[PDB]
Amino acid sequence: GASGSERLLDELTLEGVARYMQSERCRRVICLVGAGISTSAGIPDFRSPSTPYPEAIFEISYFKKHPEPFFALAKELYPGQFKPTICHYFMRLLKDKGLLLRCYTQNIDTLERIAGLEQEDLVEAHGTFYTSHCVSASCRHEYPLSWMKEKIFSEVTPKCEDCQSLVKPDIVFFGESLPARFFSCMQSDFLKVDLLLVMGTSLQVQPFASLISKAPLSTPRLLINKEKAGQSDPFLGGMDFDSKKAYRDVAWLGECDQGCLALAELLGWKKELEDLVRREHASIDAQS
Ligand SMILES: Cc1cc(C)nc(SCC(=O)Nc2cccc(COc3cccc(NC(=O)c4cnn(C)c4)c3)c2)n1
Ligand SMILES: [Zn+2]
Repeated sequence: GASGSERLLDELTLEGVARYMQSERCRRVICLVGAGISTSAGIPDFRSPSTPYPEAIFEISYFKKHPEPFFALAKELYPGQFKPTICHYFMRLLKDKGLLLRCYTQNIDTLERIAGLEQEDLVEAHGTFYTSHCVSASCRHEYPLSWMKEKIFSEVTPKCEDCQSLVKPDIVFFGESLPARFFSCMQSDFLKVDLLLVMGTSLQVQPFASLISKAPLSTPRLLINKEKAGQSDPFLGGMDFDSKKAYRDVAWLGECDQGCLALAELLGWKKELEDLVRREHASIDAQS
């Protein structure tokens, strides 16, 4: 139930969340993540202002007629390295610890995959650069990012080797529906969740943001983010961190990496997280 029933967290703190996680009551964790978890990897949040019309470059209709702008922008914005953050590897540890039900991400940078989350673990709600497809319905040939990368840097508009149609990265352009997988997984996963871990998202983009309202009423929800988010808009279920009726929502405010480190430390996972990150970062740095 809500604030009227006995709550699962013994206190509304990171410390309370850690005790809950290591209790028998917490078995399945859903992570909801956004651009905030990749900024420390040197991937800007293109929605953060600090990072025909400008909106045309993401519209599917305009893209299919005039793809050159998008791919030009793709070359400029292409990350120089793909080194996932502490936050990403924290989710890998959740997976290793047998706690990860699913990671729903708004990001298209593939860092979840690089950090060791598998396709089954992931719902890429806004799509991904990881794969691309020929746009012709009768073909739909799939191309890997290695192939798409070469096209982007060579400044060759990617065309299908089978039919010479345009090849589009599997990101959701404006005008496109979210993937069916998003809705199918949402329907099953939120029946099963013991803990929501919301990291690096302001929960302002729909329908992704509405996911927090899909949790059972008893399910604790931990926000790790630079700013509080998810609270109902006074003008326009929602997060309640601070009222007298607060019973399950906890906000840890700071960088996602530092919050995840703090949580790992409480869990006795800090050494494991340190070792995993330094090993994987070393491996990525040593790619030849
Ligand atoms: C080029 C590249 C390659 C790889 C592997 N990673 C990157 S990450 C860096 C970067 O910013 N890459 C990059 C390059 C171009 C555009 C965008 C982001 O802007 C877009 C583009 C297309 C669609 C959308 N749409 C949505 O997000 C959406 C749609 N519906 N809803 C509800 C939301 C946004 C990001 N970049
Ligand atoms: Zn084709």
